[PDB]
Amino acid sequence: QVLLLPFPAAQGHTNPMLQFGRRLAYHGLRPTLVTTRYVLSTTPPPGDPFRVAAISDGFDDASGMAALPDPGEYLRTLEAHGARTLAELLLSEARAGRPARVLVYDPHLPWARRVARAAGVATAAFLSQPCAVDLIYGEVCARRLALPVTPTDARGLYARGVLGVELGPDDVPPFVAAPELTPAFCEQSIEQFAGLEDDDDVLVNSFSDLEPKEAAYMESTWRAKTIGPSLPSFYLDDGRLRSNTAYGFNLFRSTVPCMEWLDKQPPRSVVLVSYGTVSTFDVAKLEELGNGLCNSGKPFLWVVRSNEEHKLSVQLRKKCEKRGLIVPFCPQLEVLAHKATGCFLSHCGWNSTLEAIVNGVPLVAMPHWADQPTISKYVESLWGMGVRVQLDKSGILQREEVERCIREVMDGDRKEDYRRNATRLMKKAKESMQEGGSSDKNIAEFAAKYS
Ligand SMILES: O=c1ccn([C@@H]2O[C@H](COP(=O)(O)OP(=O)(O)O)[C@@H](O)[C@H]2O)c(=O)[nH]1
Repeated sequence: QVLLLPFPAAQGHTNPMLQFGRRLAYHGLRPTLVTTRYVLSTTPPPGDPFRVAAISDGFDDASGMAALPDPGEYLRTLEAHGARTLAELLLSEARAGRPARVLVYDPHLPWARRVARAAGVATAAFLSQPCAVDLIYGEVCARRLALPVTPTDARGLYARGVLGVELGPDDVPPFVAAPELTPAFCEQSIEQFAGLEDDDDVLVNSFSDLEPKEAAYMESTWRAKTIGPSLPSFYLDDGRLRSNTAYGFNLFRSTVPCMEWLDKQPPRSVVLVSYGTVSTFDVAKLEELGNGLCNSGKPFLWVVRSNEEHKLSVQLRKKCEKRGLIVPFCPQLEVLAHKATGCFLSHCGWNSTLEAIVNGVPLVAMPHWADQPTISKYVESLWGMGVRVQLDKSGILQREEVERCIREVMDGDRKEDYRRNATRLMKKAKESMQEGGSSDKNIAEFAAKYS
């Protein structure tokens, strides 16, 4: 009855959409996760309260995206077989007494919108990036803003009280500030907003107290309602869903344990390190990162993915045994909530950021692309909960800067500010998702409307 369509295999898009579905279920709606037959065949299903329903990207027996390395050429294949299979599913379900009351869809998949509207199924866009990045892409689609987006473009927005911070050249979203480096990602980011005004609902995974100017603008401009942070209820100290304590659809397996190692560590001492589930680091970059961690002297929990750890030398991996632990995946929210954890050296993907916020953990920001540079700027200025690594003239992260930023957040004069500010945002985040808060209300309205 409620269909959920995250960009398949995108952990950063699947996690919040599923958490949003859990809230819907709490309000009596029945959610269904819609993903590829491949992903469904390699990942155990979320479980109650979710049904599962499979579409196809063409490659039902093999990771479509390793087989089809070019970004542009994956999307076309997904769009082709997806749109076909999606429309099949709608009719099947309707002709089974289970029509779709609404399709909640990742707007990185604009063809979902088309297939649905053709069946007269209501649509709700699910934006899983911060308002501040969303509205910038938005202003480009609306041709209110001209490619390339510049710090001056951004300063106008700030002057008009739409952006709460002034974006510099390294803070504007790369995908539209330098579209040349990533032409496919550029149009995908802008396409999101084409046909959005024609959606029954627009939903953004954020909360208003976090981005008050940007969320005000997104609501008035695109009808976007904040429904986040869309994380398990437990971490929001929300007891309505007692058993909602972990994301239920991990696309990566946790081989090596870390929780018992974390127990042994002293309070507020561990650096969590992760650049997420999408980005890749080359050999030299892993070396600077790892040595920066060792030189910092702090204990650290370093997430180096299975499909990355081959780029990790034996020599460096042994050097990290003294004070660190290296794992392919960790229960990141559980880690962030742990007493031992002192800060989070993170690429600042939006879920990682919201997960740090909801646990009051200060950040060392090492962004690469997409929304991460903008998020990093917010972490550093307006939110004041951490610092961003400075890259040198060649764009290289050096081990000295890694150690410097860690010591700065953990031991510097401002260490209590970063913590205070993080705790400050933590309380507003929890408030917005608890019964009666601003995101909680938006979620209840949405559910009321389709029940
Ligand atoms: O070891 C890990 C690393 C990743 N995550 C989860 O994966 C998501 C990553 O999303 P994000 O937007 O932060 O980065 P992305 O991987 O999409 O670039 C977050 O919810 C993390 O909690 C996790 O559970 N364990």
